[PDB]
Amino acid sequence: LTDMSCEVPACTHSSDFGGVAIIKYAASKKGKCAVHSMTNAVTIREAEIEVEGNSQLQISFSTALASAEFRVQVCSTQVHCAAECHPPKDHIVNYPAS
Amino acid sequence: RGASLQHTAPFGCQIATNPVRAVNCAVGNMPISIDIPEAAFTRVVDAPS
Amino acid sequence: YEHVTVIPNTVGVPYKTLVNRPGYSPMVLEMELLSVTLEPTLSLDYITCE
Amino acid sequence: STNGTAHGHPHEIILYYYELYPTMTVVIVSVASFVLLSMVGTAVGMCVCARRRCITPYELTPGATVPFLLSLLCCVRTTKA
Repeated sequence: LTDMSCEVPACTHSSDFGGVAIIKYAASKKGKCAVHSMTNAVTIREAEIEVEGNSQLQISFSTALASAEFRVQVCSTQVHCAAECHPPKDHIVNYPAS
Repeated sequence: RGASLQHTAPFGCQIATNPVRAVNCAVGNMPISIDIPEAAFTRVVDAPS
Repeated sequence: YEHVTVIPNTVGVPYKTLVNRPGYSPMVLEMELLSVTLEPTLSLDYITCE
Repeated sequence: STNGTAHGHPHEIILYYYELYPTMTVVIVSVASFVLLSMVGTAVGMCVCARRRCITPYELTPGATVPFLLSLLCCVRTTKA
């Protein structure tokens, strides 16, 4: 994986995956790559995705912080994600979270 | 008797009868609450930038 | 989703409001007052005739 | 519930108190007090240092004044008479 950029078009800090992230990349070949957050405050819904070459990927993420600066490890290379998440409409939720 | 309220009232008031009330009258504001169903909402992600 | 808005008491003027539910795409609603009724509480004193 | 807006400036800063809390703000206030004490201690030291400068010139005769004024203030206000 090379040339990586992370854009967050939508984020809402809640118990569920209230954040959407688009990661651009430059892959050597077609294969499966593992997706994992290197930050203990952010959690990714996707465990593994498919890569090819010059393309992009959409991932769902959950966080509690309003200002979230997190590193996403796609395959063996890391990318920095900048997000300014907003508060949710409900104060009390019906499901537990990390 | 002269002209009634229908013709003399300010703010362009229209006077109706049985029951007696004033229709269409500009003055002050008015609050309006709308409870839009979640069936008419679309997630942001499902959209484009 | 409950959307609270305040518009002036002016008939014939269209007013637009932005509905922004967090996590969901914005929605624009156009509201226009067609007519405004003010009914007073009456108490009959008497009636006059010929 | 309780919205922990960001700012701004400060304002929304205290709003966070409600969000994760009991505490938080009190510790920050204590830190601020400590900072004020440091600021006050510095000023007290500075005044003593200003005396240390004014010393010698305290005995004594033609030679500031002049200093003075350049003088921090105190220099000058002995300089008087």
